[PDB]
Amino acid sequence: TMKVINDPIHGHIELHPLLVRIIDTPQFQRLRYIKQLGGGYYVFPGASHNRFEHSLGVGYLAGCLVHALGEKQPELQISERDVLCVQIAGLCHDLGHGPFSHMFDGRFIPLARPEVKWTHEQGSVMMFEHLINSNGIKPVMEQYGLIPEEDICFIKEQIVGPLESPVEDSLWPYKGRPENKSFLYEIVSNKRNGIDVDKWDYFARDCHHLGIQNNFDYKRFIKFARVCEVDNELRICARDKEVGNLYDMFHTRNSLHRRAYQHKVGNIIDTMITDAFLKADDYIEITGAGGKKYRISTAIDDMEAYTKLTDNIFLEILYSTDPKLKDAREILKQIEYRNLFKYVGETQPTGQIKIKREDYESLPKEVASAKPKVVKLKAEDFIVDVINMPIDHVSFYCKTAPNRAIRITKNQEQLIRVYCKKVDRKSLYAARQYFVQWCADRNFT
Amino acid sequence: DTMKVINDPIHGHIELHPLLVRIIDTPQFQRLRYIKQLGGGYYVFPGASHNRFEHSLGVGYLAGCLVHALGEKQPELQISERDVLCVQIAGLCHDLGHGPFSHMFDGRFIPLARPEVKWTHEQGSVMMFEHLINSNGIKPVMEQYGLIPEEDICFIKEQIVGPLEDSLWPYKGRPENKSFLYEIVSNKRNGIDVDKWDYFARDCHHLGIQNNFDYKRFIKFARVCEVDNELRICARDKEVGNLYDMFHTRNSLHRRAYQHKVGNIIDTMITDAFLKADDYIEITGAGGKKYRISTAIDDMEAYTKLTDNIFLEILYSTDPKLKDAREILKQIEYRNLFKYVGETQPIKIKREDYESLPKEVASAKPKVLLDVKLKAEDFIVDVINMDPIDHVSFPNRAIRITKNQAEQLIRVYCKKVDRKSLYAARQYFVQWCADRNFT
Amino acid sequence: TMKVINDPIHGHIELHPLLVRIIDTPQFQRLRYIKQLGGGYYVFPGASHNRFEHSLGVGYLAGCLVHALGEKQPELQISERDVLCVQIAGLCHDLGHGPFSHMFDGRFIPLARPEVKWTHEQGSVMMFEHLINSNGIKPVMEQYGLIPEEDICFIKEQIVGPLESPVEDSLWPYKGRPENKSFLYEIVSNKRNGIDVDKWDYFARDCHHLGIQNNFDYKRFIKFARVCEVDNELRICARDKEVGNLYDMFHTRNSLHRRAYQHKVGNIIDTMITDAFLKADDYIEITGAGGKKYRISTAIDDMEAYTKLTDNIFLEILYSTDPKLKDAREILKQIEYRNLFKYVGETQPTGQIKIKREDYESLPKEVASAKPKVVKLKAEDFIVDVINMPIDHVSFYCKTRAIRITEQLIRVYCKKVDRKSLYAARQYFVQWCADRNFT
Amino acid sequence: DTMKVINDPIHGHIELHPLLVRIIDTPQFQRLRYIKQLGGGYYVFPGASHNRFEHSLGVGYLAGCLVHALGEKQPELQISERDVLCVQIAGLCHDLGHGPFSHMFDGRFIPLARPEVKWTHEQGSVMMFEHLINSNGIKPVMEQYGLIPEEDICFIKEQIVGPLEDSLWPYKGRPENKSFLYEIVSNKRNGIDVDKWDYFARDCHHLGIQNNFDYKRFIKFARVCEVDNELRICARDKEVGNLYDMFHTRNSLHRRAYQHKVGNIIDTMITDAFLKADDYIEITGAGGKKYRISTAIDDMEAYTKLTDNIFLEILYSTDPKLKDAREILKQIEYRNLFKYVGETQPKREDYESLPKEVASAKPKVLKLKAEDFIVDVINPIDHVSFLIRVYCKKVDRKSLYAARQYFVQWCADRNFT
RNA sequence: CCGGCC
RNA sequence: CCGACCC
Ligand SMILES: [Fe+3]
Ligand SMILES: [Fe+3]
Repeated sequence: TMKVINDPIHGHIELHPLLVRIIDTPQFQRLRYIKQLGGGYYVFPGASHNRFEHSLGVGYLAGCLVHALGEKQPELQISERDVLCVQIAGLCHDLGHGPFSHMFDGRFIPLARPEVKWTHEQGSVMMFEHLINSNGIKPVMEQYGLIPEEDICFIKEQIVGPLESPVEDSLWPYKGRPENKSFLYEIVSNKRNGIDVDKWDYFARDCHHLGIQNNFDYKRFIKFARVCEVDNELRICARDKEVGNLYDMFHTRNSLHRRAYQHKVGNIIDTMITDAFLKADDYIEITGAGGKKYRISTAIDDMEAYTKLTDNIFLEILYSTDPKLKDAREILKQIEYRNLFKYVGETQPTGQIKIKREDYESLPKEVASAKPKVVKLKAEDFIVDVINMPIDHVSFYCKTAPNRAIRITKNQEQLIRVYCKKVDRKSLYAARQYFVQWCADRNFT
Repeated sequence: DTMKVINDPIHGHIELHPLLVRIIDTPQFQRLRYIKQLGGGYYVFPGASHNRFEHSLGVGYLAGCLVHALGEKQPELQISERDVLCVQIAGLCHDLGHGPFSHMFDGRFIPLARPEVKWTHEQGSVMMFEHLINSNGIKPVMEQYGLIPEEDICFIKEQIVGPLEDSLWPYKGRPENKSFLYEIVSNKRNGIDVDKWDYFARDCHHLGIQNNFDYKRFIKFARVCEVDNELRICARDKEVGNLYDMFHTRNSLHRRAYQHKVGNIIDTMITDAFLKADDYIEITGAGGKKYRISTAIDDMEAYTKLTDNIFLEILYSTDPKLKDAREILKQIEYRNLFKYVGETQPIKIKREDYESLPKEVASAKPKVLLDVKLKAEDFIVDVINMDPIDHVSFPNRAIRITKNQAEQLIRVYCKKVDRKSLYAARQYFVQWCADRNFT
Repeated sequence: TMKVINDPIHGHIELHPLLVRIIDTPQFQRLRYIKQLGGGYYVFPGASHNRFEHSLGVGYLAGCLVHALGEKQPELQISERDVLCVQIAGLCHDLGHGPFSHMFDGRFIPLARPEVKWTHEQGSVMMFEHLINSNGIKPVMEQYGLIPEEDICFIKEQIVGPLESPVEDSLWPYKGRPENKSFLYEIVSNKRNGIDVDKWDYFARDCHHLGIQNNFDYKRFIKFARVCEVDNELRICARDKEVGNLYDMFHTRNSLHRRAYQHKVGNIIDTMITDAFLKADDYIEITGAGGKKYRISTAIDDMEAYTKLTDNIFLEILYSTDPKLKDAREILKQIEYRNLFKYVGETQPTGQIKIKREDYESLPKEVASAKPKVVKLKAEDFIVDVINMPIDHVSFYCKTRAIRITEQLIRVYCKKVDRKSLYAARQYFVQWCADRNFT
Repeated sequence: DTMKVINDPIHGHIELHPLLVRIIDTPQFQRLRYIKQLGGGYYVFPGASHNRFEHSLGVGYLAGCLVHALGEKQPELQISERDVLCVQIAGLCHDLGHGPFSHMFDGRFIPLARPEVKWTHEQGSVMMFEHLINSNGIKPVMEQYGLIPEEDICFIKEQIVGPLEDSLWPYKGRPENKSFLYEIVSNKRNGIDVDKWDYFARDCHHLGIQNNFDYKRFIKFARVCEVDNELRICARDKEVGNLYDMFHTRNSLHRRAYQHKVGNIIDTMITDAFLKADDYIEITGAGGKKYRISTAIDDMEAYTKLTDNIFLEILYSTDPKLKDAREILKQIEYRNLFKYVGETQPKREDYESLPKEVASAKPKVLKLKAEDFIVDVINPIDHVSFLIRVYCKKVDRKSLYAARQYFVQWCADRNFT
């Protein structure tokens, strides 16, 4: 058979029934109610896109890029099973994300359970394993040509990376897929070369749903790629006559990152929503496997509970009558009545990074908030927003050149902000005083 | 204060006066953030996830632009501030009363569950606006900026709903001199209005429909003339071509919105699930009152807290009674969807006895001629009547030179998708069509 | 006075009365009858664009680029005296092109007068000087704030460069403007960075008239350009987020110069037109001032005669019944019946370049073409077309002072027979390759 | 031989049959390379430098595509390769009769020069095609590739102009059952043809105007049906908006380009130059006869060399007799043009003496008037789906108001207001 | 304004 | 595969 899904950004995205069966399942539709770009919802009016369009675009792009590379280089005779595994990994382009999208593994789960080491690529891999084990797809994976012993290892390594921690520079620590298909591990999720379909898809989707000028045209980049050996190792490389397209892509990436993903009021609302969701973690719970009340913070330990972790929790604070949920609803109401936290002051740290994960960030900030730097009163619960998170690409090899044409490498960490809302004018003066104190205190920022 | 500005993908920068901001900054208006215009179409159309907040902002912007263009083009209208504020407030209501899942709630859900209650979203918008004004103290601000609530609010409600009440000016908020301002946003007569234009533009932007319509030119070329006997806002320029392609795209995406096959079944399933879950989810009102799922329309204080979230309130529900109901929602998350048993074409139907339409369907589908078994309540019949181009186009008269040139499907989707029952369903559909009235 | 010109590429081109006075002269309408691609029209049916629109576009682009630099960087004191002066330099950057553009000085003049060195930039300078002295342009130059004694020298240096040859590396060899305006010599005629308005405009025009994809957009480059000091001097630099745009521009340049300016049949037709002019050089007289009869080749020595030397001469040979022009006319007729000189072979030797300009090129090629390279007989009527005519030199700003980040093709042509000519062409290509420094 | 391909900015690749190539690569067809499409409109639109050569190639391509699509779609019409080649040849040779500056030569010049002869450029196209066939030896090739000259040539000529001669099928090139092939290229009745599509597309390409009509879709949705009594080509699908946009494009092109005031003034000045230089320009025809500019239409040997070059051949002329003519050309060099004197609304040969009546009314208004009188009047629907301009020769600023008043008085007195 | 449709 | 070479 053959299914096809219409998406506005990548047009017609064609899928095969294994990919659909993984896709059209309860543990992916949860994404339909978690916005990919969360904190702009009350800042950028049009940025209401959900994870569905982002995942669809990533799947379409990965399929096109792996189908072009193999018709324009039919010397290795790759197998459909590998592409299916890569597509499964790609459909986890943002899968692990929970409420408020990237916040869940960005600023929610690490902030609430500081001792827990969890990342959303590993979470996506585990959720995919749960989907396989619950939805009964493995027998039909072996029926329709996939071997879990090697295909599952390949897909898991594509999704997460090096599963183990072997320390050997002159070795390939990836036994999931044989090196005769090494280039296949730079198509769906690559963090070193930077040629990944995810960035393309989410740049195009964010531009389409925000009305910003996106010039990049991935069709030419996909259509002009071949596998070439660079330095005793094989990498997928594009042609010389595309460097302007990738410059446009990089400028689109930077424009999207600096307009939205670090917006002032966007980050302020992100911080307020994240704090309100976090502070109610234990007493507004969902039930997982075995009926255990494994709360939102602890829901990372089980996938059955982790399924029901969506943006609804936000609303579940806004429309709740319980006395314990009072504070959350109150704060949300102050968000609705335009009593937002107005923000003033910014810095960037140069002294390596913080010691703790996020706990000590607030306490030192509150401490340094007060100082005798020449209004009245004083406070301690004032916010501290810490955001942590020229194409440097050498995959320009030419197909005609067997192992050359690198074009001489194409020729050539945290932002902290404050917010004071004591009074109409008193808050501005207090914010200036605190900005002075914190600046003189933030490790000589 | 002064103008605020909000960026939208459709109309770019939308500049609003302080009164419009005060209207926008309300819980009863920010509730619209979780109301998708295309609603259920999301489960079959990926990108159509826009919300009612931008739709309201866009309708307010379009109405302000229209009134400003009319004022600049025709100084003889003598536009004042009361008209501008009232028109903006009425414009920002282009879906104001819409509840959970918008047109699904009143087009298919509320009328199906309890046919005895009159539910139209314009009256709900009027009640919600009244609650907003009363709670938020809007009347003092309206006095503060010079507009008169006693007539502007009545005019806004009439524009939101229609006739205020002997075929002599049913609207009692404005005299006969402002005969064109009442069709800037709603325009129940002609069928082309700023609400439809703006939401067409936004739907085509977020759905992949190719919209060739340029609304700015139409706005810039508006003058007030006489059509038959009274004043009517007529398009000064000859935009017949543009509006031809406009109605083409309108039919394209209007019929795209009324989805077929998968979309219709998904919508019906969602509705039926809400109807089953009505008893197992409670909504709190004002004064401690608890109104059931369907009866929450009678109080605007409680209706302010009615958004799509009720959907989620079943998806996160654990009370045992809703169990079955929750499963039906699950039935659209996973791909085990039911197939539709056909469609047919036909006034004989109103807001009464529609809830028994499947029963008559059950009269023909079960126990059909030469048919054995396969009989149940599988009928989930859908009636979508709801509410060339044949455009009506409704300094000294005689210039309005007009140029030269129904029932929806009887769709009964079978709740049970059994493969064995497929042949029985085909036979039942043939018998039903050839028996009742249709083909 | 304020003129506006509609161009397909640049839209509305605004000009001021000095530019109009220069334009509406006999020595500019001469450009209107000279093909941009002389031998490209007999290959591309759309390439009928003339040098007139190209000059208009180049002048407009130069004016825009010098007008932006001074509004977004008002430290170099750019005045109305400078913008018009530049625009004039751009508008006359090709004023001296002869019949069939680059052919006239590319292959004709070296064949006709090998002892005289001629380039169409010198022709532009001489034609502009004649225009100034004859059309009374000095009074209106002085009327609109210009000093002809220095402005004419500045424009002439803009067209060609250093009028004199001073022996000093560390010197400013221009008498037009001091080094405080060095950037002004990087707008119309650039030899190092390759970013000049001339190339932009003629690339855009060739793309419009050849159906090629034009990715470069000069509007963004203009809007994001500033003057920056690189090596003790001022140079025009773009923004960092434009390197893809300039890569697209360079690839457009390469594609245009490998499709059209190196086209096989285009160059063959260029050679045929050149031969027809040569055979008719002695029998065609043009009369200037004083009745003096200057031939086609010698008309470069008088501008009054050189004005009336356009592409019409081609037709003036074709529609001629004079027996002495017979041979020339014959060749032109062979162009119409498409009896072109068939060509086989294209080699480039590694032994530097050709010694003479055009005379010794033909004779040695024909002579060496015959050898016992393992048909029969021999001939000497074989032409030899030798055409001579990567992003590091382009500098751009780094952020918001910033600095930069971190040749002879020879072809032949034999038109003997369908098979004999091919064999002889292969034999001659073998012989020339084995003889011309083991080419 | 083999199929040829020509690159055009409008239609991309244009594939031609070898017979079409043999027809094209002839002097009487390559003559179109030096005849401007818009003609005098070029001196008003610097980008409109396209010629009739690419227009003819494009019209041939469009007609071939349309006929091939009709043949493939509906086999009951029994369209063969002979019909396709004949339609293509009629497409390529539908404007061979155009003279210098295209429509100016017969719309403005011929009626003044020779009012006793009725001359339309379609007849010139027919005569030029006949001369092309006879001189270039096309008939052996037409016989070689399956065409039958005795009737195929008559069919092509009929497609160019129409009936050579009881209201019963006047055409004699093909039977009455193929009544739709006669309106693919010319289409005098319906008014939509490949010629109009191609020259609209090219005008919009070279003028900056927007082109909304996609001809490929219309071709792909074309079927032959019956409206009243006979077979007629029509758009089977409802491309009504596309056709309305095409007609809007037609109206815009006609209003802006073909009716520009300065364009008409340029045409009038070139026309006056030709009328003055008629007696003193000799063109060698066939048999050594010398045909004037006006009398070169009677012999195709002289008419082959009658192109826009004669313009330049007056501009650079040194004979004293041509002096006056050259001087009038000199005016365009300095943009000295006739000024506007007003507009008014109501055969070209009868209007040859028009200015005299203008001199009858402009003089002694409520000779200088005769001198300044340069009057050049130059004066969806039925589709199956699913003004006077007296250019003022005297450009005197003081006399401008008097000339305007005289023209107004003349118009408001004689027959108009 | 004689190469604008403001 | 001489008005193209890969649109
Ligand atoms: Fe140039
Ligand atoms: Fe024509």
